[PDB]
Amino acid sequence: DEAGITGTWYNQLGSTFIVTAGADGALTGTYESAVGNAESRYVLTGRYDSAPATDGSGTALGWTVAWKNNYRNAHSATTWSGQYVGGAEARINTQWLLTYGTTEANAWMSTLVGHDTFTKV
Amino acid sequence: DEAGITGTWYNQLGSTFIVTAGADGALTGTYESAVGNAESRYVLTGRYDSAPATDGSGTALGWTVAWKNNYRNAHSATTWSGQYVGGAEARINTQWLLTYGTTEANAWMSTLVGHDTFTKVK
Amino acid sequence: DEAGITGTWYNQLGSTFIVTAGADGALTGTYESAVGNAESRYVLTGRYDSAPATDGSGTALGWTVAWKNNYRNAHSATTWSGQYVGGAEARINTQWLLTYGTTEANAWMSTLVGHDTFTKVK
Amino acid sequence: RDEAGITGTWYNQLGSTFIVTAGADGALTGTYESAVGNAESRYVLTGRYDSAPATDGSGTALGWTVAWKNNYRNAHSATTWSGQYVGGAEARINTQWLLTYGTTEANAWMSTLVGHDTFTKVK
Ligand SMILES: Cc1ccc(CNCCNC(=O)CCCC[C@@H]2SC[C@@H]3NC(=O)N[C@@H]32)nc1
Ligand SMILES: Cc1ccc(CNCCNC(=O)CCCC[C@@H]2SC[C@@H]3NC(=O)N[C@@H]32)nc1
Ligand SMILES: Cc1ccc(CNCCNC(=O)CCCC[C@@H]2SC[C@@H]3NC(=O)N[C@@H]32)nc1
Ligand SMILES: Cc1ccc(CNCCNC(=O)CCCC[C@@H]2SC[C@@H]3NC(=O)N[C@@H]32)nc1
Ligand SMILES: [Br-]
Ligand SMILES: [Br-]
Ligand SMILES: [Br-]
Ligand SMILES: [Br-]
Ligand SMILES: [Mn+2]
Ligand SMILES: [Mn+2]
Ligand SMILES: [Mn+2]
Ligand SMILES: [Mn+2]
Repeated sequence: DEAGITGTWYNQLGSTFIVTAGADGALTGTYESAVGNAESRYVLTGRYDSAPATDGSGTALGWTVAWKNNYRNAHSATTWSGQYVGGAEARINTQWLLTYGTTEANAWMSTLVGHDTFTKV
Repeated sequence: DEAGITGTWYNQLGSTFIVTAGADGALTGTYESAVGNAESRYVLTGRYDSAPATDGSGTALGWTVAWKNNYRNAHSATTWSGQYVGGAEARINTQWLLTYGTTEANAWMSTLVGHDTFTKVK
Repeated sequence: DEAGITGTWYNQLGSTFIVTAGADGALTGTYESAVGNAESRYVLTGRYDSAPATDGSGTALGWTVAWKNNYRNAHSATTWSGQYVGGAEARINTQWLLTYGTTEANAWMSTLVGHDTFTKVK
Repeated sequence: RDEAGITGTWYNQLGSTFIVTAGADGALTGTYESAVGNAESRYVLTGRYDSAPATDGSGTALGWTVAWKNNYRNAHSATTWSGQYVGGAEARINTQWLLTYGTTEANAWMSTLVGHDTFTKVK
């Protein structure tokens, strides 16, 4: 929940996910990608389920980064959808979609799909 | 495209997407799904490219809904990733990922994928 | 069903899907893409549910194309996963994944996602 | 080039068993046994791979499909995997997959699951 999700996370690519979870389900923070058309930190915002099920399952969440900041614009956005899994070694397991702006002729090739797993080390 | 994106949108399922695009690149609003384990409106937040290319390319954006509100909690979240296409028939074309909370044994089946197209036509 | 799926199908991009459905679940045929790094016809192979439910549901199916023929090699492959929906205007509704060969450091950007709907027209 | 490398018996992180033969000009044929889901024993699979991959260290593109009907069960669904075979000291197949099951048109929006499987020859 709030304290478990709040903090600094790293995925398998070395990217840095700094996030604050609110009591009301909000996610806010910054994202630093180690790959792609990206430099420094980007704003992120998202939502999480603030009252998850009581059977040991994960906590559903998602967030968005638009890849524009003061240093670069990649004309694109990524959303991550996944679940937070608490425990001795907490994890956030996600799938993501990255859309970049295209003409309509090229819309068919506008979206990349992948998967990221975040840990606290 | 603050003026363009801001407003009330409907997808091909009849779901209602009410959104304000702010100066900073923020999207805020509410989502009401016509389908699924959902009732009434849900908070949404997201981001968009506030300085898109002017060469006919769409405007990249995305947003998230956690499916908990005052009526129901479906223990799930959807993110939409897409682009806004201006013109006489403005459109937001998206693909989405819906994840629901699972045990680790069942996490292989935790995520649905699909696509929604939105217009301002009621 | 066999005769339902067998034939020539077109998607919203203008691509041509020529398929034969065998009695025990086989799909074989050729694909011609109207877009991308492709020219002429490519071999496809797939599988479909040869005993679908008779409760109004679609018929699940999928197929793969590797983008190599005698004209060209694009070092990539696409898989389509969807369902055949019968009736007056038959349709095949799919989502697809296109993976191209990358180095391990670039594997994160290796796979595109999209959706194609096939009908008998165009 | 990767004909012999791809050919063999593979396992993913769920414990599923992927037995495949790669033909010299791009065909994949074999069987798939899922450790999870509405599945029992082996299912037929067919697919394609790039039989002439690029040189500068790129992986080899491939994909395959399983329809989840065999002599034991019919789950009225199909999965496609799309990914890359990577060589090296320990060969791996990294995939993303789409599982579609038959629905009514009213429910077509919830018809497709997405996930990812990584295969190796160990276990
Ligand atoms: C022909 C053609 C034309 C245009 C493009 C755009 N190409 C995408 C550009 N936009 C970025 O590169 C933004 C950074 C994304 C980083 C991802 S986000 C998901 C994953 N997880 C991480 O931590 N980093 C990665 N392509 C091909
Ligand atoms: C075996 C199994 C177990 C659990 C579930 C949960 N099943 C998802 C539950 N959560 C919802 O049902 C929330 C509403 C989502 C509405 C979607 S969001 C994307 C699309 N676009 C729209 O406008 N509405 C739809 N399943 C299968
Ligand atoms: C930055 C970067 C680097 C490398 C690549 C390679 N990229 C390989 C492209 N490989 C092809 O272009 C083959 C044809 C696929 C056509 C698709 S298949 C799915 C959809 N549906 C249709 O009918 N046609 C389309 N890219 C971007
Ligand atoms: C709400 C709702 C309604 C209907 C269904 C049907 N649900 C389709 C079931 N069809 C199977 O269960 C076949 C086995 C799939 C195994 C997968 S294939 C991809 C992954 N990788 C592996 O090795 N095994 C797994 N659901 C939810
Ligand atoms: Br790029
Ligand atoms: Br549900
Ligand atoms: Br390309
Ligand atoms: Br099932
Ligand atoms: Mn490409
Ligand atoms: Mn299922
Ligand atoms: Mn790219
Ligand atoms: Mn569901």
